Amino acid sequence: GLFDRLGRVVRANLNDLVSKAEDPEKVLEQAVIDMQEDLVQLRQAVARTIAEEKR
Amino acid sequence: GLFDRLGRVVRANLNDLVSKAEDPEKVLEQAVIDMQEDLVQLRQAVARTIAEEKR
Amino acid sequence: GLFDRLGRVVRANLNDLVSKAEDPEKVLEQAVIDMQEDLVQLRQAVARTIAEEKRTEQRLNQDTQEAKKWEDRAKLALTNGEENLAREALARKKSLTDTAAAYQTQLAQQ
Amino acid sequence: FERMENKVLDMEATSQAAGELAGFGIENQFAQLEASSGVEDELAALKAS
Amino acid sequence: RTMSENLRRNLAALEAKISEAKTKKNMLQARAKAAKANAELQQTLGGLGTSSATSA
Amino acid sequence: RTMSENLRRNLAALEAKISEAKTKKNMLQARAKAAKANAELQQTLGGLGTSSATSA
Repeated sequence: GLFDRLGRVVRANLNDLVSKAEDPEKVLEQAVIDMQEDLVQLRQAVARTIAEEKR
Repeated sequence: GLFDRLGRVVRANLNDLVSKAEDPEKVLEQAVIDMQEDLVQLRQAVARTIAEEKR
Repeated sequence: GLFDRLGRVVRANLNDLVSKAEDPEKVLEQAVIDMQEDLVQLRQAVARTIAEEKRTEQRLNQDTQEAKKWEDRAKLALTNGEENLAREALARKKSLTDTAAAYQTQLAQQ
Repeated sequence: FERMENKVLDMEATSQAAGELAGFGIENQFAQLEASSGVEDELAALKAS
Repeated sequence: RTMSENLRRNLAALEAKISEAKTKKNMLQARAKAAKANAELQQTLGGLGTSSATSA
Repeated sequence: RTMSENLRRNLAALEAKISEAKTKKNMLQARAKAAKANAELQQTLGGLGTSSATSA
């Protein structure tokens, strides 16, 4: 029923209130710090790859 | 009886109230995010298909 | 008694009130959405119908190449001078060829 | 049992046709053709420079 | 050799009737499911009556 | 030598049917999983109907 498609637009009202907060960087930081923990293992994986290459 | 066909038109009154809200994008987002979760498996399925092709 | 035929016309009074509402589309939508759920199964049924048609079609393809295999083992027998084995292969293929014709009629109706 | 699973092979064969009951067929993919032939035409016209 | 060949008639009959019954199983099952869909096509010609029930 | 060579026909048949059944296992399994994805492609042509259900 139409009420479900209305559910997307009333959650978009909430999305307007949180967009109006305008402090975007905070999630940019979240994204890049999560990848840093992966990146240390990722470089390790590259290193393991090189290590088989070296051995 | 006619009351059942009236039931469609009184639910259409509700459909007018929710249409008058005019924030359509919210369901557009719902549609495309649902397909993204499928799409990662869908590309995986293509990959599996290629993988049999490769093996 | 007349009161029962009056019952139709007093329900027609109600039918006038609901007709005066004039928002017909709502039931048009009801009709077409109900048929969509059936239609996905209906196309599936067509597909099942085609699927028997296909399973039979590949079978008939497999049969008609197998009929050649028996003729090929018979050509080997004929060129060798082994007519006994050629006639064994001749029995095999005829049996297959008539079953192939049966599947061709099964597909024709399908 | 394996033969029943072949009937699941016939079900997927049905399912690839099934888009046609939903009004999808070659007429859709025909656009990507007319397009991709146009892509080769413009890439040829580019490399002709 | 004489009675043995009649056993070959008998065995040839067993395989013939059994194999034909197997192709009947396919044809009848397929035809049955197909017929349920064809019956739903007749019912879909009747679907025009189900819409008529509120088209008034 | 005569019957022994018929055992070689028999053994040649065993390995042929078994090895072919192994390549059927690969082809059928692959085709089955592939078909689940192709069925999801038909369903994705149906995904256009799922968006239509609120596009109205």
